Amino acid sequence: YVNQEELNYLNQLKDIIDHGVRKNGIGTLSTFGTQSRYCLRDDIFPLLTTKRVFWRGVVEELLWFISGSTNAKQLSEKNVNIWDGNSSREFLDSRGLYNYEEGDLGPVYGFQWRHFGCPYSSMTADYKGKGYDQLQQCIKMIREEPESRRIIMTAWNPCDLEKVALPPCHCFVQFYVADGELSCQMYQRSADMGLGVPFNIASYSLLTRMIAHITSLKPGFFIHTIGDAHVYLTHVDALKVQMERKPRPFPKLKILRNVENIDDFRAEDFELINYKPYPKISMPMAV
Amino acid sequence: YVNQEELNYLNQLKDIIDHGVRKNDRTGIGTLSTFGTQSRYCLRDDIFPLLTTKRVFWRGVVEELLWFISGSTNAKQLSEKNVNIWDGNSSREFLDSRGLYNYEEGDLGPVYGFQWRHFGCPYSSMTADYKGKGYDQLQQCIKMIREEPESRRIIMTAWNPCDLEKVALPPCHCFVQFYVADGELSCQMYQRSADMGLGVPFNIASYSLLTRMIAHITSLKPGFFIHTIGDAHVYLTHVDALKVQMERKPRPFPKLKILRNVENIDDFRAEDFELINYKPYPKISM
Ligand SMILES: *[C@H]1C/C(=N\O)NC(=O)N1[C@H]1C[C@H](O)[C@@H](COP(=O)(O)O)O1
Ligand SMILES: *[C@H]1C/C(=N\O)NC(=O)N1[C@H]1C[C@H](O)[C@@H](COP(=O)(O)O)O1
Repeated sequence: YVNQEELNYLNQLKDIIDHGVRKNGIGTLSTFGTQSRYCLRDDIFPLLTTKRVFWRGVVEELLWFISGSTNAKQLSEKNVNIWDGNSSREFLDSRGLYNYEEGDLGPVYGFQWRHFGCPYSSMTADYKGKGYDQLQQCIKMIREEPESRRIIMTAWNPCDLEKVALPPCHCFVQFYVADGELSCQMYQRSADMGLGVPFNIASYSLLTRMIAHITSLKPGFFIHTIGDAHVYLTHVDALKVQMERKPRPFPKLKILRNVENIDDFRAEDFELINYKPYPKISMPMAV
Repeated sequence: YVNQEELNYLNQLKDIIDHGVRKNDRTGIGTLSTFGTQSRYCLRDDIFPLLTTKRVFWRGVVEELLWFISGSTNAKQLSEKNVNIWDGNSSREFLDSRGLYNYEEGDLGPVYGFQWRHFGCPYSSMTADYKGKGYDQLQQCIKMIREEPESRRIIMTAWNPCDLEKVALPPCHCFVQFYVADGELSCQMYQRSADMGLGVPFNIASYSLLTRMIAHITSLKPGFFIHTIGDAHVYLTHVDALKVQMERKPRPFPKLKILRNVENIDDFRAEDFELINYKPYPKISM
């Protein structure tokens, strides 16, 4: 067996490492404009196998996004620390966000998805009923106008850029319905191919499965489009090791309950079948 | 001589026509469709991707883009330059069908130009004074290209869900990112909905021209235009005409020369652009 989708990812890593352009004083190798397709049919789920992906973090982060939260403490208290570095006192101060409490990411993903256009005050404020709920509107359009070419969720509001700890990387999403199947395309302005991309593929494939479930559709495809696709120079050796590994079949993902609505999912609803990755890679310095 | 980038476009037409999904659509005409495509067009050596297997309305590309840049949403300003491409979506009849009863004819609502130059400003009408209002994304992108060319955040969006009830037609070409490496400016545009027959050739030219303009004013060389599409479709009414086009071996693209030094994006004029050796096959109307 050969996992063509994962091999394609490894081939894109190889193209960046061997032929990418240096961009900086910390350095990357970079290319601009890539696209990959991941088949979600038969419940196959594109969780990469050549290096273990932090699946628990994928699930918890996505449920947190869906809830509309921008409070990284809520995620950290669930033992997922991936947003703690971008919401520390030191990082916030470095962005000039001196009045934000630690944990306040500003109006990032969850807020844009559920409350677009609402003025942001802080992560603890009530936003219920405020702003444009793009996530619910997309679900509505999938069900009411599946032919639509306008089923869009944006995370990009230039008016909010001064208020965010980090501008959203995964910033534009479109859904599509054909032949009883739901597909999703996500546009990512900036992608760390080594650490971010595998996690991000899983996040949006999971979102697609969740929405397909509550819209009574079968899963189609996840299409990942990238602007600046890059690898950090310090990671090149670890990625060279990873590229020598043989991808295994992807796992399957099952949803174990008839879930009521997009806000009703729980971590325990998701079963990953036969996920057998290689271990995470750590390369000691030698020079 | 053969043109590989145009051959790729023709191959995409063939795949949609032979294998696309039949969709009903907003217009009621019906389409063959695929979801998720990407193509790259090289802008090096002044080569300019104006398709050759049919004539593209170049004068309309230029005038429409200068109009976008100005921030205008008044289709009468284009129509008065004998560019009628937005007249159908801004007639009294169409505006009334969208519930836009108080718009004067010509008012497209807060579409491309308004979003590029005035994002977030409440829209009233096409004739209101928006000078200095909203977020000038176009000028901010140019500033970032000049001052922080390595940035991974050089973005212009045309999508504001809060404005969707005010527009005649929601923007099709709706997200743009710029990128600088090795002294070359590239641009990727995301198009949620692409009429492969009529729209796409025009849209490729529009964003390639914008990339050339911005490279020129920032003293960069042009790199690539990357076109990413959501719903790429062919209207059933277009299939026969597109079958004529797919039988043609594309010719090499023209070159585009910019004829004077221009320092600000708002300073370009139509006569600054010279299209060299554009040699299209006989026109195909749809
Ligand atoms: C941004 C965040 C993400 N998911 O939330 N995925 C990513 O891969 N990233 C990476 C891209 C880049 O290396 C860095 C963001 O820095 P810039 O804002 O300068 O692009 O994080
Ligand atoms: C929208 C406008 C454009 N340039 O201005 N390019 C395009 O190709 N279009 C096409 C896409 C589609 O056929 C139609 C818009 O209808 P929807 O809003 O229903 O997608 O125009």
